[PDB]
Amino acid sequence: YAQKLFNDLFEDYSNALRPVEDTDKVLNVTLQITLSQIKDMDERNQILTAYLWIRQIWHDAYLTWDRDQYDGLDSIRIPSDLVWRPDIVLYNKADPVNTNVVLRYDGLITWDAPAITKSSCVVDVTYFPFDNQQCNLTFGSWTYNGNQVDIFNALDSGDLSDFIEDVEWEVHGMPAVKNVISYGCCSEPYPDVTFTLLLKRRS
Amino acid sequence: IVCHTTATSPISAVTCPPGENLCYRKMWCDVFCSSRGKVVELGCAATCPSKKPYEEVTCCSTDKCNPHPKQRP
Ligand SMILES: *[C@@H]1O[C@H](CO)[C@@H](O)[C@H](O)[C@H]1NC(C)=O
Ligand SMILES: *[C@@H]1O[C@H](CO)[C@@H](O)[C@H](O)[C@H]1NC(C)=O
Repeated sequence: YAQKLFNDLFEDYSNALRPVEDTDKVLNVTLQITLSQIKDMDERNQILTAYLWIRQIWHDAYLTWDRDQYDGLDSIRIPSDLVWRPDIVLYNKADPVNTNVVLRYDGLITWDAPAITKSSCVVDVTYFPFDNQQCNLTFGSWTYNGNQVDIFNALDSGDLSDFIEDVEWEVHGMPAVKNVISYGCCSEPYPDVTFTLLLKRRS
Repeated sequence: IVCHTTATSPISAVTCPPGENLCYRKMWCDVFCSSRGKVVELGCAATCPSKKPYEEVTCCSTDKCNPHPKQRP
């Protein structure tokens, strides 16, 4: 069974050090959100509350096994707190429920996970329709520069597809943009993607 | 003029546009400030940007002259 694959990959590994062969090469990560719902467009504090799923994909050079000789098992699901994760958080926050990861034979990891976010929104209205509201969602790592971890969007839109058409608020766009943030503390820039949500409403 | 611009990853040197003769430095605050000090925007400008209530803004007219707190000019 796969428990002798899981025998494990985990005596010579614990989530602390980045699973690259040696330190000063880079571990990239693919990131995309799947917007599910606008829980509340708090107009009068300009806070957007939203339910989301967060896709993060990356390679762990230490969690590889040859499949043929483990009775050909392609991949296992395992605890996120048990594998190295890019501690990728919400930069844009204003004010979340643990799951598991699909690790592949080639050391590829796929973590979807759900989120609630209170993020700030801004109005400046024309680009009419009557009322557009811009709500940016900026994600980036909590502990790692682009020289330890670079982070890419899966595509230059935030996935609506399984978006769930709210009755007063209308997603017109959700483009993504990739920036670096400098930060006077030090030490290389901090990569960050920004899903930018633009809504209006029927009257 | 040749200024450092932070639009670039990694940080590096650019020759500013025509008419934008000054190099500048902008620093406001995230609230990552405590954790990773101060956010820095380096670039070019035609006139030194007047700006904000809370800054560590700096102009210069020399080549070289707006480096991040990285090292020295
Ligand atoms: C990081 O991503 C780039 C493409 O975006 C890729 O060419 C590079 O090889 C990746 N890093 C490493 C260490 O392979
Ligand atoms: C949202 O992000 C985009 C790029 O990340 C930027 O053009 C825009 O100014 C941002 N909006 C706000 C309100 O910060």
